[PDB]
Amino acid sequence: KIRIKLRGFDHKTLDASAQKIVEAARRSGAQVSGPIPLPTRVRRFTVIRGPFKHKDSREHFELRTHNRLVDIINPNRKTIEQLMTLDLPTGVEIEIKTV
Amino acid sequence: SLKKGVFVDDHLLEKVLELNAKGEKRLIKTWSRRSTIVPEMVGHTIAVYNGKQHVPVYITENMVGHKLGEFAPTRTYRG
Amino acid sequence: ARKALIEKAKRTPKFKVRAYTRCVRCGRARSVYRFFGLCRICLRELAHKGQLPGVRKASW
Amino acid sequence: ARRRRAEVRQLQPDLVYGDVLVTAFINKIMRDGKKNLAARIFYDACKIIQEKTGQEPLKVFKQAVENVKPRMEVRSRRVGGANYQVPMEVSPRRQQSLALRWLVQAANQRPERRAAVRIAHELMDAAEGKGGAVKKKEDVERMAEANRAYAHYRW
Amino acid sequence: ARIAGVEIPRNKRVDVALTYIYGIGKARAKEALEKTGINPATRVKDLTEAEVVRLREYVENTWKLEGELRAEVAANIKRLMDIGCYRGLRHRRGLPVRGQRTRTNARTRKGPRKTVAGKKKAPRK
Amino acid sequence: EQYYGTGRRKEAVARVFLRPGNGKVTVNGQDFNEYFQGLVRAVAALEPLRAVDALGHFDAYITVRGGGKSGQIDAIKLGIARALVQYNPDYRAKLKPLGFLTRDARVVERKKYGKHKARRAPQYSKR
RNA sequence: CCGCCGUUAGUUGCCAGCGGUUCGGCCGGGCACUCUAACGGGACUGCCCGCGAAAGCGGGAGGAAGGAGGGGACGACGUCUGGUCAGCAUGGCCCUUACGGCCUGGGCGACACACGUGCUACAAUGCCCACUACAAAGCGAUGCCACCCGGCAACGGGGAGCUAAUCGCAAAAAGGUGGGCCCAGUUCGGAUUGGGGUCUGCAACCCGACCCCAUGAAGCCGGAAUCGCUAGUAAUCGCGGAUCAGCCAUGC
Repeated sequence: KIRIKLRGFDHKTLDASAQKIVEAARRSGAQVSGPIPLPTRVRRFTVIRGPFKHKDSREHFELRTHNRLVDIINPNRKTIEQLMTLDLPTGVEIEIKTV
Repeated sequence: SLKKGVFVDDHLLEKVLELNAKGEKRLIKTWSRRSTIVPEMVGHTIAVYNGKQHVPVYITENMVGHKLGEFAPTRTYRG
Repeated sequence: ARKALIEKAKRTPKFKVRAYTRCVRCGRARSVYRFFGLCRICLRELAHKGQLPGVRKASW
Repeated sequence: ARRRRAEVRQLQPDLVYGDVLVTAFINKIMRDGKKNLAARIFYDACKIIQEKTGQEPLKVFKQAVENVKPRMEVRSRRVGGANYQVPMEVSPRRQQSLALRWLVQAANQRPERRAAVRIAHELMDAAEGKGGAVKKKEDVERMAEANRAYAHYRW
Repeated sequence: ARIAGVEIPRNKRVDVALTYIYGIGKARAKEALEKTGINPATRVKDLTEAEVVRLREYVENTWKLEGELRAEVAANIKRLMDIGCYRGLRHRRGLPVRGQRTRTNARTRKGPRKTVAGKKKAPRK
Repeated sequence: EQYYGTGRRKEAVARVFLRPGNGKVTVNGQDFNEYFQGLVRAVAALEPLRAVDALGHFDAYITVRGGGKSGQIDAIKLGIARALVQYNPDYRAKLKPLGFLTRDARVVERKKYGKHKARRAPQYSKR
């Protein structure tokens, strides 16, 4: 009965954490519907390199935003406990809802 | 061209309401060459601004009620 | 005159139609991506010099 | 071009009669993308043309093609200043290619109403030798043997 | 078989041939040809004077055309050039009214571009 | 019994179901001759059927999607060719130099930032 | 980035196989398939026929893929002492009871003209109507803005959802089905000109975009020249987005 939304940047860091969710949740909770991926939404933008005003010299940059999604069945004590005490994003962010 | 209710200028309002109540001078200067034309002034020499100086013009009849600054030339040299 | 233009639309002046953005680390409103309030060249200096999470030199 | 002799390249094997001539023609008529609009025009054509006569479309078509097949052309040549017109025997690839495209030119001229009739009329007249593009072809042949002098001075 | 201002189109779809005409486009056309009868398809070589007459009875007995529409505009313009509003000013000086771009363009209301002398091109290279 | 087949071409993916039967096709909701009444590449997409003359052996229900109708159609072709291979690899062997299992390299490729349509620059002045 | 295969996971989706079924996955049910994606694999002229002192060239098998796979990002030692102090920083030089602060008003929108670069046509491979298919890509709870009431609509009233694979922006278009035009400035075309308005915004005079009644200009394919480009490329086709209150955005 639990829904959780995950918005992270760096793929490698996020995925290992997104793994750490479902993995350790398969322990402290029962079955964890594995991270059904949501398309890497991207804030697209464009700019130039030289200040001496030309109509040339341009590069494209992407705000690459990774989405990950988690579903859980009927929860437990341990789940709440240990999976509310720790998290090490040092970056990435996590936002959850119990619909 | 404003759906309902037209747009004008209330400084000229306060001046004109006590200007009509008498019909005093011929000096209805305006450093506000914006407001649409409003016939409720019996048409006196709007000594309006010209971007550069206070250039006048009389308001009479046919001008049903159309904007101001288009009568203050402001543009120099003709062609 | 440059000091005024920045203090002008800083302390809220009248109608909404007079709210130009600003690269706060250079000082300009032109082509300032109003998501951050960073001009072209300066968004580029900050992004280039690495001080930005998830900012990627696109390879697509 | 320079280092390269370029290459050939396949023609869309006609999805009605399975020949390369057909699609080359089709692609000539094919404008601004829509290959099937113009192709439909030429197949409608072929049906009309094969109503008018007592023989199959590829027959009349090929006979017209032969009524073209421009065997000789005329290019440009340097002579330290002056211009030469080099009359050279083509590689049949360009023969048939601009045979189809000049066919298409003759069709460009044709004042007919709908396109189908233009193309049709063209294939008939050509197949007999009374065709615009065919006439043109023999005229450019006249160009080839008018500078018969230049046939001994090539680039 | 006439209407007003010696105007007769002759053999064509009616309303179209009518839209050919000054002071009235497709809208007014359909309007009349849908308030006072007549089907659009019918070509005119098969007509009858009745509906012709009463069509012309919706034409002039209602609005205005030709001789007026030009005269009205003319009066309005005489007003735009009575006090000399910027509009009428530019009516005189030979330019459009929008006040947009005339720096290089504006040859839809004042003849061909008679080149001054180019004013001599500098080293633009 | 379940001859499934895949077929991808030009921003479209064809989920081609081939079942045994009549060699008649009803695509995505409309008949083969009715859905595809416009481009003759329709029957061309049935080339594998005509390749082994199996336009009568094996029924079909199709779920091709994406791109434009044409790309969809060609993708379906790839699909039909791929359905028989899975259930009869004697058929892929006789269909390789025919060009049935070799794919593309196309899209309306990424736009250039110096030219209109990649190959289309601003015209050049000089002066 | 995209093309194939696989492991890895299904409130995207799916009768693929069953059921409810208002015969719309609409709902139980599943997640095989689609996609979405973390990570890998996979192809090197490895091999075969041949030629060559070799480099390697021609054919062939194989295979999702060939013998740089279709594209990127990357731009050397140094030049042109090109250029940007008005994007910035910054040295030097100059203004200071102002070259500064404040502001109202006008001005970069002006015009007898040269040119570039963009748009929209001069029709019958084409325009108008209904009819109905098949894209991706994105922005959106200081916002995106639907569904009903209105109206010709722009656009407004009630306002519904959407922190968003689940709601929305949003409707693709060429096409093609049925008809109508008939080679004529031609129902080709839409500049210009008048009057009716709605939105946005304090407010659209010099200075807006759009729905509408009226004209329907110039143009029936273009001198001397010059221009792009080898394939999903010319061409054609539509859109999102970004700066941005709205808005001249055909630009990019």
